[PDB]
Amino acid sequence: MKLVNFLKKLRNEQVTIELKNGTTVWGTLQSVSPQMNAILTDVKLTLPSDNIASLQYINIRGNTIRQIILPDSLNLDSLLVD
Amino acid sequence: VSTPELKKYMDKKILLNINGSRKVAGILRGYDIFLNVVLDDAMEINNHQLGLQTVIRGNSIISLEALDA
Amino acid sequence: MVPPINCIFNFLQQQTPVTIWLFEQIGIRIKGKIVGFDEFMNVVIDEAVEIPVNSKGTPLGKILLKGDNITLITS
Amino acid sequence: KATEPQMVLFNIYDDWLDRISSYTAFSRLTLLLRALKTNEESAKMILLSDPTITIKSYHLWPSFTDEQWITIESQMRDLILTEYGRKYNVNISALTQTEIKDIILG
Amino acid sequence: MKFTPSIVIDAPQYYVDDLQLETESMPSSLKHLTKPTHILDLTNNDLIMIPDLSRRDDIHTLLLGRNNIVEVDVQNLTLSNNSIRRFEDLQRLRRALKNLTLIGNQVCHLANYREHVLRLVPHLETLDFQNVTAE
Amino acid sequence: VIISLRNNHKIIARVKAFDRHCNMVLENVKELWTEKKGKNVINRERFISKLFLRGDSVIVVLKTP
Amino acid sequence: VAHSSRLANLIDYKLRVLTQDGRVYIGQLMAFDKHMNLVLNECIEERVPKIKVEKRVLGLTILRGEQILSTVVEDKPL
Amino acid sequence: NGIPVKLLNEAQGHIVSLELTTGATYRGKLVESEDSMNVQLRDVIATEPQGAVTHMDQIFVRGSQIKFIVVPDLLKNAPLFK
Amino acid sequence: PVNPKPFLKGLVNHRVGVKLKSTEYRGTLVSTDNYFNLQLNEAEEFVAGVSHGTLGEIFIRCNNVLYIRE
Amino acid sequence: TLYVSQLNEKINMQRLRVNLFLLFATFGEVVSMNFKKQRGQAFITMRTIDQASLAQISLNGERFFGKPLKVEFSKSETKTL
RNA sequence: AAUUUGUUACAAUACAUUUUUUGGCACCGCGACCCUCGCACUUGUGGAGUCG
Repeated sequence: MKLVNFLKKLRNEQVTIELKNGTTVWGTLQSVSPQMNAILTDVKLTLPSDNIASLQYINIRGNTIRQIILPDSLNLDSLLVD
Repeated sequence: VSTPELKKYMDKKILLNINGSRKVAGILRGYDIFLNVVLDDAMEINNHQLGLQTVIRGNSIISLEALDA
Repeated sequence: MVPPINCIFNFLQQQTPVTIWLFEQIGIRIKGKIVGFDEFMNVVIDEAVEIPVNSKGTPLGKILLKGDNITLITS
Repeated sequence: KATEPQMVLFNIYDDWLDRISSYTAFSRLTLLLRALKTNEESAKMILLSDPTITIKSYHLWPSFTDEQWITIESQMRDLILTEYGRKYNVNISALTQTEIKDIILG
Repeated sequence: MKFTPSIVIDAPQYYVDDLQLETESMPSSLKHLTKPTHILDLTNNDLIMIPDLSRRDDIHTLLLGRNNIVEVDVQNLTLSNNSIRRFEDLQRLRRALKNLTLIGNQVCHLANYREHVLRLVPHLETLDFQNVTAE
Repeated sequence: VIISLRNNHKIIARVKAFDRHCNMVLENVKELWTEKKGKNVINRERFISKLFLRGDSVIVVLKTP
Repeated sequence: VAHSSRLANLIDYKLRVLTQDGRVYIGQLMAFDKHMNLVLNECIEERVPKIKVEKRVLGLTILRGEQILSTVVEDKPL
Repeated sequence: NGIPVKLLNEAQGHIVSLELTTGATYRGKLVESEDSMNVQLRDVIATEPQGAVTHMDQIFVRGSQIKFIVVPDLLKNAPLFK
Repeated sequence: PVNPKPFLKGLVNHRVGVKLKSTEYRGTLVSTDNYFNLQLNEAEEFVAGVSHGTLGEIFIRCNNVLYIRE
Repeated sequence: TLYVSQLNEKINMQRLRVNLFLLFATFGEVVSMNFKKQRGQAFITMRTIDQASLAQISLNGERFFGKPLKVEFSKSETKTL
């Protein structure tokens, strides 16, 4: 039922994240809240035609995150099980 | 949960600063927990009144700055 | 005190010239007669008329304007 | 979804007989099923890469055009060579064509 | 008493009267501050050269009072009471800087010291607590 | 299926997950927009393998048979 | 910076903070919220006009989470 | 319950500063605050986003449209936190 | 007497048009819910009163809606 | 705390305070208003007392933004102290 | 010459329609002049005139 659960299950994944203001964010999801507040590690902020800015730790808010670009290899059906 | 304590402002003329850099005036007649405002009508800020009484939605209110002290 | 819900009810009972303003939209307004009432600010308003604001008149039918984008009422 | 023993008929070729001869159609069947034996979900991703081309109700394989079926034959074909090189640790650039055609055929 | 990572980690950290770190012969290992300070106070130490910094994007104020600065390898730089002796040694500051203080340095008594700084470091607006004027 | 979005992104993709909020897990993802600083006319689109999506973004989803 | 699990566990760390308007609040997180509102000990709003960093020292600030975009760690404690 | 809310409540009496979404800073004696940051303030100045300032009596503000609130630094000391 | 939800219910399997937060729409209503999300068939996209394209089978998200009309 | 007066009151408040901080940092780890009453003055507070005394003797009459500053020990103890 | 048991307190393990996280998003300062010499805890701080 819940995508929140799925999100929670996705742990330690090196992923890109896309915001409502279009910022591309390359980082390892250490955790996510019940309300989609992403907590990243080894983070890399780039804009959508300008230079890059890297950071160690970023807690991004749930309302901002438009699209979390998932990893390359992932078994989705399995994840979707309760 | 708690009621907006606007009993001080009851039956006084207030500048309801509203969404999109607009304004409203008028004497305060009522309100609720969502901060909707019921007020006896006045102008939109040169100036022109519309309506006899008016009801402003909660979300729309930036501010309700008191004209009278 | 006169609550908003009560006011709305009164308006409905009356069937009077209501002129609604749009949230985050200056240029347009609505003008009609209140028919419906909801728990939220949403209502149905038959014989509505869209208005371009003075910085004329335009054709429009029966409409429910959604509660979230309401701003002003008068009736 | 079958809880009871029964016979069921299916169609491999969808309609491939019009544009494609049974020889080549069964051959591409064998290749596709080899990648389904080996690559699994990636070979699936080659099918579902573009969802705008959908598998029909009666049929099994999603319906492409001739050039699309050819390019799919190229990708799917090359998959077996890639996985060969990965697990067997034998570079493709060291290989003789007889071995490539043998492995792809089997 | 090397400027070390361990040294920086136990150093008084506070909001000054900006985020400032309270601090040695050689400036090194600044990486460990993690670019978290607006100001770094290196007063009363024995540093010889203003050099050895990692990339520090935050750092806007450097208080380097009473050290032994004799050579130079950022908006405010306070170098009062150090050892800069030749006008040419101040040349590296042209590549930075709005508030500059070089008082109590031998270089101060050199003929035309003020005009030299103004022409070679035009980005400075206040020099030695006096307004750089048009004239 | 195709999805219209608040930021002018036509998301042509294969749906995997679904919920109350209309958040979606997406495979075979192909977005469509236009990077363009005026006057200019460019039409751009990128493939992505797997992609999570947030629901406030979604305006209108549609199904092309 | 350390490798934390949550925000709560990294209380009183000096924090960079971004908000929807584009301003950058920097200061020590004194207290968190259910809705990500932040109390900041010594808060400095840093803004960029359309050039170079404009700077304003605020003090003790309650910061609403609606407007908060994302938080980053500026330095260690003390 | 929210500790920021508590702090705000405590700040009652004191001269708080207060910017909105619009970017119109106020400063004034905090008259009343609620769980939703529905602030009232007395003797309050009002800066426009562009620059110009205007004095005003008893402003009300709805927390939805509030951005950030500055409280005096005495409240840092005690005794809400612990 | 006529509330909105019942009106909405009544208007199922009938022509409707929707404006957004802006572009007009036009299609036959399939079904509705408490949240006022929509599902339509024979959707036509009136770009400010200009039918740009006919999409067909669509699902409109509630929060972007402005008003419903025949 | 030292009380300084005879300061050029044309300097903006935040610039005055930042130059004051810079100048006085040389003696040890370190309030100024522009009201009519308080303009041209400042209170500089140091952690160490020896630092305040040294500052007072060494910067008496130091040209700052064009004028010679006059320094003195403050009448009362600073709230922060 | 720490371990177990019981009781009390606190924290952690639910959902979208106005106040937070289902978004209304996207396409005083710088030249001049002159006033004030004042012991504080600060929205801001002299005044005339010119430039932005």
